[PDB]
Amino acid sequence: MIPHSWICEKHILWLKDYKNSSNWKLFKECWKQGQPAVVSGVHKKMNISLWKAESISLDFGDHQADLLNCKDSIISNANVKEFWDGFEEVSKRQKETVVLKLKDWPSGEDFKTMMPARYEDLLKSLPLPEYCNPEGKFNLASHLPGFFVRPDLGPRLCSAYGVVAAKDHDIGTTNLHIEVSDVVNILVYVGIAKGNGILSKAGILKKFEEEDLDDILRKRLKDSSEIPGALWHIYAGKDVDKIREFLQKISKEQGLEVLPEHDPIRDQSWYVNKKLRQRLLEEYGVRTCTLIQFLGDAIVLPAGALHQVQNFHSCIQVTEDFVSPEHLVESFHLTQELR
Ligand SMILES: [Cl-]
Ligand SMILES: [Mn+2]
Repeated sequence: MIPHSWICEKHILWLKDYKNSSNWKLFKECWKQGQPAVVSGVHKKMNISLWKAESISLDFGDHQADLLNCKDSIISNANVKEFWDGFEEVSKRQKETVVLKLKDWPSGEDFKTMMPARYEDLLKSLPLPEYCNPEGKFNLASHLPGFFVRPDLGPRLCSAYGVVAAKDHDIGTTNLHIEVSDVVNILVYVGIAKGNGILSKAGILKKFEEEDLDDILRKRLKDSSEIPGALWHIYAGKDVDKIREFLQKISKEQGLEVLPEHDPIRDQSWYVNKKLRQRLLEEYGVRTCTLIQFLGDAIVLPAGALHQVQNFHSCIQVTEDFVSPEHLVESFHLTQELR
């Protein structure tokens, strides 16, 4: 047997054993319906020390990059060194402190070449390797001619503060967006921030518990060996048009001026907060799947799926693109629309 459960009223397959070599056989049956999957325990496969903030900060801290304020998506005056200093030290953050993100750094070929050991560890550790590994039999990514695949097909590193210190749970560390290709998202480090009156690890666990959760998720949360990092909301790709209309309607309501051809999904300008998700369900019938991503959880999303993320703790995520047959058509079309 293949240990598994379902989360979110059958939308998401939870594969419970990263070591089970037949995971793909069950995944295949759920993927073909456009269901996401999450594989827990991948950090146990990884060289987890390579992915700690202290290690990534030391190895790559001298390179300059833009830091984003997640509240308004305005590039910050902070440098990479100031970003990493504030990763777990709230007092070293600039002011109410800001939620910073170091996005896609490094990414694509630079990831493979500048972090070769981490890239090697990633390849070794990718779950569902039949799909997710470049040499997997169902992965078309390295076989397709160039124009079928996005130009930025690569691994990505994403590091960001949690929103808890700012006490602003209207902030997304990743705004609502659509996935142009199949993708696996792995939480490889969770950092507990300290200072300036921030909620503690335990106060933050209670914050997670106050969310509307599936019973299966509440159980994981009681488990002291699991470290919850980030709150995810995931939407079925079939709901993309309704969500876009909902956001355009909210935009008009708040008097938020827009261009005529205004596409809030493409803009990636929204974090759909609790009150808004409730209105989205009531007014358009669109259901939210809620996931808490724990350290070592790999979330696997098909092309066309939408999601947003809200780090509670400081988090480092590594994502990897792949191209399954199942969603190639959708992926190609979304890829072309990206022009
Ligand atoms: Cl490396
Ligand atoms: Mn994404």
